[PDB]
Amino acid sequence: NLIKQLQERGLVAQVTDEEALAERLAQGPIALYCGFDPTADSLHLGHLVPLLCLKRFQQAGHKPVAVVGGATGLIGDPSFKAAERKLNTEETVQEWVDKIRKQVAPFLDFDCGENSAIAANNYDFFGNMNVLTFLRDIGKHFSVNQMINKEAVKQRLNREDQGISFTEFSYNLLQGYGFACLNKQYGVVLQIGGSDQWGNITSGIDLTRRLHQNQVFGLTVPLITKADGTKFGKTEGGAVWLDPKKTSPYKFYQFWINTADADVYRFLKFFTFMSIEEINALEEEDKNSGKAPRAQYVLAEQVTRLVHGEEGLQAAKR
Amino acid sequence: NLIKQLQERGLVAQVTDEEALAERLAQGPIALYCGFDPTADSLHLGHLVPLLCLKRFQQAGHKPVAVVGGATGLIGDPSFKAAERKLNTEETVQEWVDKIRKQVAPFLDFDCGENSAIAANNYDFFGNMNVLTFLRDIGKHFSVNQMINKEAVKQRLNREDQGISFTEFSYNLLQGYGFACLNKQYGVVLQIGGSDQWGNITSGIDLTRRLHQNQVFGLTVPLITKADGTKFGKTEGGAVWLDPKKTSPYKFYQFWINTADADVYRFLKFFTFMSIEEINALEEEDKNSGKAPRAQYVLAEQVTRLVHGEEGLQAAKR
Ligand SMILES: N[C@@H](Cc1ccc(OS(=O)(=O)O)cc1)C(=O)O
Ligand SMILES: N[C@@H](Cc1ccc(OS(=O)(=O)O)cc1)C(=O)O
Ligand code: NA
Ligand code: NA
Ligand code: NA
Ligand code: NA
Repeated sequence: NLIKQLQERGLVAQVTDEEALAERLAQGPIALYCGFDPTADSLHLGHLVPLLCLKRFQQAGHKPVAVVGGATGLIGDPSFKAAERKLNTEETVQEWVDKIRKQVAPFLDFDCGENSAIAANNYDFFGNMNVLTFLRDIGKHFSVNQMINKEAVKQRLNREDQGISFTEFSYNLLQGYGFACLNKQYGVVLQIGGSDQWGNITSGIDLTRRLHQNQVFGLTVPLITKADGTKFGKTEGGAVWLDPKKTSPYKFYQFWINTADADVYRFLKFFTFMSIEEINALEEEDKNSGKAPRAQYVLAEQVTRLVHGEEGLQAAKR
Repeated sequence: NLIKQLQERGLVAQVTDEEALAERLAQGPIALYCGFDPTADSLHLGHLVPLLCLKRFQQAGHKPVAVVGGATGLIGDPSFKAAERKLNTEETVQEWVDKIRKQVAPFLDFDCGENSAIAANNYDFFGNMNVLTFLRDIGKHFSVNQMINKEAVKQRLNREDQGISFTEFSYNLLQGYGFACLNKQYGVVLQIGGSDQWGNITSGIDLTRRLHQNQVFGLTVPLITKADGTKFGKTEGGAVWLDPKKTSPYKFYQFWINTADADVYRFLKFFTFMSIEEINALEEEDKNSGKAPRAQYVLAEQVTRLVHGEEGLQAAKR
């Protein structure tokens, strides 16, 4: 039972219909997806858990689809953000799309038969779409009354000076239509993402039902939190990037070594492919050894090799 | 003084900046406009006051633009409407545009040189506009906080069974953008409409300042009411259409004959080109004649010939 195996790692925040999805996974291979927006020229550790979950699903014989947000990255996801995102130029967004497309590739298998990974660009869903087609064919299905109650944007709708553009208010419709398109064109039945994406995923489930009368599912992975409540995934006052030109393999490895004892066994479950039994045995050995814990060393080795391969790991340890 | 003379006839509900507009009108001819949506294959009495005001401005030496809503008729204006409207198909709206254009034409002079009327179709503003272009270049200028506080829609935002689609919520941006386009393409500085259009007009004034840094203006004409408080422009629970195949010249004429004494002298001011002093002298006549009022007769004769021509007036009396 794949959902139960992910639950043992703490990797399931919410599922739209856990029993129906478990029955669907049990029937054999499905196609699933996760989206990644070009907000920078690199993904960071906030993208890593869902990216590794695509690989976990592919290991269980499902077909992962990585969607790069050519269209959505021109709009900006307001979900649980206090302030409007910078509107980037088309030329800048296109350059970041290509960089992010190359970055996701190593995490998935593009050559393993029927469940080979697919990469898609949601620009394909909107590049030929007239404004009037969007507002009518998609917009008619969205209740503004329901949109203003989505937890993801509620904080933006108190004060006008802390408010939201029509631009970012529309984002929910774009990711909603993206699910309907991936279902109709690619046979995708599951979207995963961080818990912040719950409301964008359920809009897609509801819109796919409205447009196509196909039944699809949502599953969210936790936002990564530390026992001490400080922000996860910052190094010397900036993001931990997956790009070694942005965060050196050395700085990446040192980030993992510096993990708190309270966080390290959870982080092994989130960020590595070590079995639950290996992680549980490491916890016990660290508890009943008397020496300083080695969990941090293992985590730094495992994740550094995953993101930067043996070459990056030797560069970090040189 | 034009605004002053319109006020004498009861034809001015609100002006956005009366002093700055009266100054512009005194300098020389301006271009102004009023929009009509293809909600049906005909205009009705709810359209007649805005249309006659377009005519009054032209007679005063200004250049009227009659905009038919080729794009906006595909979306639907929610302003002060209790309920979401039905969508029409593109092929139907196309047909209805051509019918409304033909209905509006006779009211304006397309053959008087400088101040010749223009027929415009807002489809041209959106026909080649991609959804992402709209959301970015127009949508970034709109605060959802300000939009949900517009009087025209705020009462659709209490309960979802009385709610509003993203489609109709978007209408205000399309009309806003229409003003900006007409400003840049034709030098239009004034939009007139029914009092229901105030918020649609002010979004176009604001958007025009943001896009073009030009000051433009709005003037609303009253929604016509009966002194008895009942709905104006309904005969037998239906609309009074300007199309003689929908509302016969006879029924149209009888609608005016059956005008309340408390409405007739006010309606002579709204709907005819008689002097105030002539209408006042007619009021005097009906006051102290002993006989039946002549005013409802004069109103029926004048408005039937204005709307249906001599042929219509002859058909009304048979
Ligand atoms: N909103 C996500 C990014 C994202 C991008 C594209 C997606 O694909 S679509 O086909 O559903 O649009 C989905 C999610 C974030 O901000 O992380
Ligand atoms: N909303 C108006 C109709 C309308 C139609 C077109 C207009 O032109 S535009 O260029 O501003 O779009 C303006 C107003 C009604 O419901 O009567
Ligand atoms: Na299962
Ligand atoms: Na944005
Ligand atoms: Na509508
Ligand atoms: Na308003």
